[PDB]
Amino acid sequence: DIVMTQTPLSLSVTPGQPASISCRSSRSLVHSRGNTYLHWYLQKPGQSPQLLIYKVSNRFIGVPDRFSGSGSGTDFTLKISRVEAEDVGVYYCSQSTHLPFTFGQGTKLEIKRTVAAPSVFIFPPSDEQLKSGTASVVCLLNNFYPREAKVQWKVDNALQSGNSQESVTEQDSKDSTYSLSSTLTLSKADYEKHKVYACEVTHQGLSSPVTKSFNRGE
Amino acid sequence: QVQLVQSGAEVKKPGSSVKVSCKASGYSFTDYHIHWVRQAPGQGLEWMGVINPMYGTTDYNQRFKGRVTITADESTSTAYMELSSLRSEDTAVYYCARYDYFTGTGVYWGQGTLVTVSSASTKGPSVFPLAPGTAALGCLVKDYFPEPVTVSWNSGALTSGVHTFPAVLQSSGLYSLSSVVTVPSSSLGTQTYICNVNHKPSNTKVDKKVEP
Repeated sequence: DIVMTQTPLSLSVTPGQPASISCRSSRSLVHSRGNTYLHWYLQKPGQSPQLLIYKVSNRFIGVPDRFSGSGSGTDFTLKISRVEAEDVGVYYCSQSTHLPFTFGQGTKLEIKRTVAAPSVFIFPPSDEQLKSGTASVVCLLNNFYPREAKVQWKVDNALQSGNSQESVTEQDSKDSTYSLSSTLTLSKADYEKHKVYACEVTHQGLSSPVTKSFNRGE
Repeated sequence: QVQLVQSGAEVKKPGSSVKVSCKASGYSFTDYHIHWVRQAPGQGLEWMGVINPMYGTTDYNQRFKGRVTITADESTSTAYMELSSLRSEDTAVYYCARYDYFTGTGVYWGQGTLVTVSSASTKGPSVFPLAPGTAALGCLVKDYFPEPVTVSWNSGALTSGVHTFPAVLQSSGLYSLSSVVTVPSSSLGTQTYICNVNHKPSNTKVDKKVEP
């Protein structure tokens, strides 16, 4: 089966700058005269793959001139001139010359925007959830760049460990930032033993760590 | 418009068989070939096979060793993919794609179907509000199995500033996720901020009001 070697596997790009992804096949993708079945797809997070380029250099409906494909035989290249926020996603190269049809491992395109400090929000557990015998305290870090950030849970000024889980969204297609959530889970009993629940956020975009807190009962 | 709509996500016991459907519309069904391509979580695209609905003729990826069966029904304009003897390695999003000879490739794709190969029972999620110039509010969607859960804001209307976080697997073996929405303070009293949660494998549909 034809191995499709894509390079680089990841790439960080400044808005307005060009990008280039290369595909190399184990065997020739020439089918017949004027026919090379090598295509490029962009897959934006949680979406289906969308065709950008087919048959080496043909642009699909609505695909701008910024996206151009080239190559021949076993070596091909996708090029984006003037990389935009909307170009974030995973790029795949496809061959449909020989069965089984094969794809490249993919190339993650990340935008390198300006430093953006997170907007911090803390949420106490709902009375409805507390009735179940568990308490989830949520700390939200909204629209920040870069991805790197440290979230510390403090309960009555005591530093927590091993009782929280984080989740981070993929890069946003419009502002090129990330969002992160941290969930502190405690039993209803343990939750009721304390007054102040605080979330401490360390990030490149903040001069000094930012803390958001609440007093349980209010 | 050309549309491929696939069947809902589902958990299937290891060793069992799953059948995924793909409903094609906006073109003449027998004129185009339908392919099946799968994507294991965080992994790449793997081609499984093809059917020519004009003749019912097939071609499959050898690596599957007869586990794949692709069929089509012209009366309903529906292609199906059956994968037998389900391995934990078959946990993937299954896609159907319409191929044509002008591009030589898959142009129109279905939304995908996540098939989870596990022994664990289906669990519906509990939904809790994350109650609050610029303000933030959300929905905690906890203890469900399998993936996925979809979340919409204000009965499917709002999408701007809506971050639905990837789910996290808990120590309990149950998933949890949150959906947040960065709205203004003034609007908190005006619009009733509805969080619409849907977990298709358990037919749960929850609309929890987020009020301060």
